[PDB]
Amino acid sequence: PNHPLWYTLCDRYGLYVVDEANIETHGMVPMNRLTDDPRWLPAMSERVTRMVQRDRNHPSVIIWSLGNESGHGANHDALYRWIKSVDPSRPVQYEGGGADTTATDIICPMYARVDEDQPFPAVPKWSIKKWLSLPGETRPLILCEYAHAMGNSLGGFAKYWQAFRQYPRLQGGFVWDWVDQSLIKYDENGNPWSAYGGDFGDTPNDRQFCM
Amino acid sequence: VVLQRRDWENPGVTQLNRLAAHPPFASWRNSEEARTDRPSQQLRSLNGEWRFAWFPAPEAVPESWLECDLPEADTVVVPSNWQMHGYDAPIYTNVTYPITVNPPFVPTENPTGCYSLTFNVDESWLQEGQTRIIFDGVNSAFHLWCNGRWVGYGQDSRLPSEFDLSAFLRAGENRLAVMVLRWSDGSYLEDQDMWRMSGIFRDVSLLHKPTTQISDFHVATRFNDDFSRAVLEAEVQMCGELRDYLRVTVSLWQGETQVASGTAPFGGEIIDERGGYADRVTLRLNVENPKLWSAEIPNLYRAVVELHTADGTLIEAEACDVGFREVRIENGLLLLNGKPLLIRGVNRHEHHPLHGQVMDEQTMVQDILLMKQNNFNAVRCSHYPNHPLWYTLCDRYGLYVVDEANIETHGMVPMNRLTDDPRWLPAMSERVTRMVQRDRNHPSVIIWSLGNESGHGANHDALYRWIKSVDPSRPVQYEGGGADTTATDIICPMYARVDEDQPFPAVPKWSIKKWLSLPGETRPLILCEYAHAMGNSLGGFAKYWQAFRQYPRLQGGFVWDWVDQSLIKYDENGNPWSAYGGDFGDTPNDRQFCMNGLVFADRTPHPALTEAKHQQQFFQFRLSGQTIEVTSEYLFRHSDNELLHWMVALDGKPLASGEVPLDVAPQGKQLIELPELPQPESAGQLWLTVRVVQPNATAWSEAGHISAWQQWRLAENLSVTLPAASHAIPHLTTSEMDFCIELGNKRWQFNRQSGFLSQMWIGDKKQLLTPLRDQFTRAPLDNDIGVDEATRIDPNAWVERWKAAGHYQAEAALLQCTADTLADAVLITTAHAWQHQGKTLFISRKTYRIDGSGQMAITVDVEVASDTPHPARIGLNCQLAQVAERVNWLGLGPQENYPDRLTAACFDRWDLPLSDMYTPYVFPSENGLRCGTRELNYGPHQWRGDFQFNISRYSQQQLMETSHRHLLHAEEGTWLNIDGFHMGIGGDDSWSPSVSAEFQLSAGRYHYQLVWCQK
Amino acid sequence: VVLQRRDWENPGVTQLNRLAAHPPFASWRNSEEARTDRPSQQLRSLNGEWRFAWFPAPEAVPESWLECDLPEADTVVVPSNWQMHGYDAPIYTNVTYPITVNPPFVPTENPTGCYSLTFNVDESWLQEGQTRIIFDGVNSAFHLWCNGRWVGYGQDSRLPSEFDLSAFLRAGEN
Ligand SMILES: CC(C)S[C@@H]1O[C@H](CO)[C@H](O)[C@H](O)[C@H]1O
Ligand SMILES: CC(C)S[C@@H]1O[C@H](CO)[C@H](O)[C@H](O)[C@H]1O
Ligand SMILES: [Mg+2]
Ligand SMILES: [Mg+2]
Ligand SMILES: [Mg+2]
Ligand code: NA
Ligand code: NA
Ligand code: NA
Ligand code: NA
Repeated sequence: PNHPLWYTLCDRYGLYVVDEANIETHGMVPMNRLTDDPRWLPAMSERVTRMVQRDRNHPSVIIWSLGNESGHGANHDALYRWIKSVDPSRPVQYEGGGADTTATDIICPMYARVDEDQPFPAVPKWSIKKWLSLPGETRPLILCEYAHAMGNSLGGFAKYWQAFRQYPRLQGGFVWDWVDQSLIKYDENGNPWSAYGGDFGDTPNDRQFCM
Repeated sequence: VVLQRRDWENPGVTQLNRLAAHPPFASWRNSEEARTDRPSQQLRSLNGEWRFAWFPAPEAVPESWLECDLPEADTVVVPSNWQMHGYDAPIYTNVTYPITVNPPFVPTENPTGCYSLTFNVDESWLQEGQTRIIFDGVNSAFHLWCNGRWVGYGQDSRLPSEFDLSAFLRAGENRLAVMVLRWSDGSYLEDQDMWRMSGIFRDVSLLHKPTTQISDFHVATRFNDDFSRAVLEAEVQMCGELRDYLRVTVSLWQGETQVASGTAPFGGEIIDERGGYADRVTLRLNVENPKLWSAEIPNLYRAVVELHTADGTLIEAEACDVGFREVRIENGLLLLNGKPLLIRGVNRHEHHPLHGQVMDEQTMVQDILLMKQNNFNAVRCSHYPNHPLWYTLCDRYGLYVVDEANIETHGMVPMNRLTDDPRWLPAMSERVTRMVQRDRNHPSVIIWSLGNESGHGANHDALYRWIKSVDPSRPVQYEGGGADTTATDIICPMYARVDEDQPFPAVPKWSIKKWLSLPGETRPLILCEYAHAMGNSLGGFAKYWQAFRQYPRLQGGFVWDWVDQSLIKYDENGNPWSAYGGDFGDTPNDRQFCMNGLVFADRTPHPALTEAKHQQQFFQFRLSGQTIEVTSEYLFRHSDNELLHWMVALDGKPLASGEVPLDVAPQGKQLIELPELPQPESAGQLWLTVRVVQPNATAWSEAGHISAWQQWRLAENLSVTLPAASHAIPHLTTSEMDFCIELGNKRWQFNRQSGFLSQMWIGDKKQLLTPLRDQFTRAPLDNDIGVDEATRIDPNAWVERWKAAGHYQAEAALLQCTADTLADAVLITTAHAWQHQGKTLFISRKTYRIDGSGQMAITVDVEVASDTPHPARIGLNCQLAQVAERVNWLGLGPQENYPDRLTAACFDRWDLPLSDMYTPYVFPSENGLRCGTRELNYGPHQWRGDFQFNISRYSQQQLMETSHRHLLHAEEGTWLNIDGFHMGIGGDDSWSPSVSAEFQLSAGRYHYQLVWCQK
Repeated sequence: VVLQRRDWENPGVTQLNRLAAHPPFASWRNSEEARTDRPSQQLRSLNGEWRFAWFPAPEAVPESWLECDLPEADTVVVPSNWQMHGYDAPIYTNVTYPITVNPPFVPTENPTGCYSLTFNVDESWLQEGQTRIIFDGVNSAFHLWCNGRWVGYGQDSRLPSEFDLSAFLRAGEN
């Protein structure tokens, strides 16, 4: 969840908002190790519940998100239901565990391609055009992350928008992402330079991936 | 620190350093011991003699108690409830919380139980591996110290709390210190309608586990379409250092036969982007033609889970009983093994009259045996997880179980205040999740329940989905918030009626027949609670079973409830009496509302049990001329331990009997043709009776057990012969104050002032102590009373409608009293009015006809004002001087029966001791009635006609004025009540009028006739 | 006691004495102010110059800091990230946890940031009603004290933690 003023501005300037619970457990093995452990359900619920209690009156919030990259766990299903129950006015989405689980009203894959299947075991990233029409699938598809804007990038961006416009149930997505996460450091001359992972002696690091 | 935090007044702390929940462990170090479910050296009980001190609050606990035993502490048995030893009072309150409703705060005066144990610990336990202590039940919260150091803290009274003592114990002598608080924030979720007790009331034990251990295992059985093939899927999780040489073997056993086995190293399938569970493995075992588990045939297998090295060295083994069964709801039906269930269920609290809420194996077996012997096939763990042994016994004996999370917040306003509060979700989740983690492997558990009477809150929906997600094999049910909310797979109303809508706002109880077909509704309906068995009750129980049998989606319910929650107290003599709410100085209380059982606390049957047995029969019957059609309601088993006894009797006298073995397929039919039955010369009504008898003993029944019965009227020959013209003619002695009839040594005295038969004489012996008077009231039943109290009058209850109309203080006013000498008899015509405040309630018009044979033919005609509430009975009573040892009657019996609870009774000649004609309900009322009676014999007396009666040393007046059964005193002589008509007893609930229109005495005009004579 | 519980290593405890979450409040005592979303006298910002000291672990925090400003401490702007003032390094890591994966435990060397503020509360605030403190964002967990007395504890870095201070405050300096 964001600084409170953010929603006020989005209400006033006019932006659709996905409000995301502060739950990401990416580093776990497997990703859902905590989110499937019921002992961690309390800690997870307060992050989902207290968000809803804070932000539920803001018009700009149109979708609730259960968090990010925490696989799919039973805890997600319980909290999915909790939100649907407490606030019917907004869809609930969550990408973890393969982007189309029972914890999401929206097929929300990250970096799934327009035409090309990436058929990973357990958690495939189907081509977005194919994904929609998989046996028994009815839901809308909006990419929670796509078009990784890392350095010289957005190659093939037009291909997404041709798909979005042609396919009713392809309803767009959220580019990743808005702003480079670089910090200001200073050299011997006192000149500011853009710094990334590893420039603060931080290690292990993931270098320029913050940009 | 411990005093500073107050973890017992914080719903965000429910545990500190508590280990994970898991299914039953024993950490066997020998496979064969595991396979056979024999004792484990690694599971030590700490039950027995413990040290115990009591304090008014935790602040009054001396700091010394942690390191040194207190000399003032008495030695007591554990497990126990400390109220049962007398340290403070047990509180019975139904809905209203036993404490002040101020969450999360409990009283400052918080009764504290300071348990301590000095115990020996083997060195081999501490040199390697892990040693945990398991508290199966601590009510309601506790802190734990081992040798002076703090271990942890735990809540939820009805689930095992487990802590690791590995770093805490030393070899030789150790001391445990358990500080148990009576009230915690956990108490807010523990508001079940039962005795509020506390203490270490379930087993304490020590479990030793290797450092490399089985930490968890889940067993699943899926099937093909016809249940001829199964796949047993066992997921095993481990704790300890992962090694490549580590293996898990799951083997499945039917008796001594190994039916299947598989072995794999650790490392599950890829789950997501990060891989899989390295610390887990799943084993799949193919099973052909599995023997299916059901309550009808509890076929069980044994799974053994071996944690071992690849070179064959066993590290540890765990195990469990496995029932092959599929539970699913499809097309609106609850199916077990593809077959629609009919739940013959009961709610069962964990209650002992002596030991309180401590449970023992013997009591558990006794209940099971009784339930099964009375055609019960299912049980609801109202309203909390049970003693772990209970599920094992339901697995083995065959009972369908509803496992209920320990969550009840009945006293909140509104009921869902907490369960809709997201701050109470964590505490609620622990009670649901730890139940499922502990009990998920038991075949007998077929339905998960989210708790009881806590309205419907968002937390219920979240936990509903959680179970559906974690265990798809069982339906989830929850009654709260209207019985059909999004939190329940089953429409599970409590005390919803068969035909009658109760359209309460927001939470209506629709007639179960209407409920099913409400626009858009598709789910099955199984009453989570019905037929409230409070005192003289189960009126209209047959009406439920007629509906269950007729409507497919009506799949039964759970009677409320199994066992009276009375407690044993002792008088000045030292004699024991059954005690209820308020008998311990507890207040506010809800008196006898704790007593709703089909059996007494000692497990003595109530008359109602036999009604439940009859309606829950597994064989139905049709008579068509000479042919008996037997239909089995069994889903799986053939009638392979069943033979049909039949019996034709004429007014009690046997004429022909016989046996035919029953050979009915599940759900099938068998036609049985009766041999040409001999014609009887004499007058009367022929009655066919059939009984189903199990010739052979079972695990749950002795040989000769009667499982079902039914009766029909066959031919009736009406008496056309005139009784022989008697010689003697009785004489009328007309007096100023009396009419007297004389025949030999016999005399009848009719008082001309009152208008009643004041005395009868046989020679010099008087027959009556009180004259023969009309009666229109009864000692009010619990159903007549309801939640009506003197402190707050409910004017709608039967007892109050009656009281207000004057039924109980209505005085008889003579209107007519004449005598006439007939050709061969004397005729006494009388007329009475029962009045109150100028209102004529009832008019009784009578003729007494005494002829030469010495027979008094009483003809009674009663008018009942239409605007007076319908009376409890239209009858006669008197006190007989005689006291005989035997009561003998031709009518319904042997047991107590009322108009709306008489289907289980059979018409026949019955002979019982006078005591048996009285039912000892702990709260006294009308009792002992027998209906459809044509002849009653008591000592010299015989009464004939078509009437109902009870007979005892207890008057209606004494019964209605006496609060407890032990305060009752035999009066001089014998009180007799003979009713032409008697109002139903109801019982659909016990807090509103529940007697159906057809069983109310509403006709306005009523006629009956008696014949009185000496034999 | 705080040292002895270690609430930052227990997923069972995520808050102590924290008030219920709710939509944004200002507690206007005048309707027109509320209609126009103008500032509220009842909602004060405590942003600005706070006193700050850095410790390698919570164990390294002197008990004296509860009642006295530590002389070693610097004066810093709040809100801030103490990494941005240079007290320790920020860490950029994508997937791999910045700390050893051993739930629920964290490293014994746990960079502790000791923030303090001397501020004045008005008379009228304490005579009637309720005075709560709102921390809109604290990363990753914190214990609060007011005037030496312990108030509570909170987790979740991205949601406001609110605590009641009605009992804890005095008029003038706190
Ligand atoms: C490297 C992938 C396996 S994870 C990948 O890293 C990205 C780097 O910007 C983003 O954080 C994405 O959300 C994440 O899925
Ligand atoms: C009096 C009703 C409003 S509550 C009623 O009390 C009963 C008494 O045994 C049972 O506890 C029922 O479960 C409960 O619904
Ligand atoms: Mg608590
Ligand atoms: Mg209740
Ligand atoms: Mg914590
Ligand atoms: Na589109
Ligand atoms: Na990045
Ligand atoms: Na049925
Ligand atoms: Na009760």
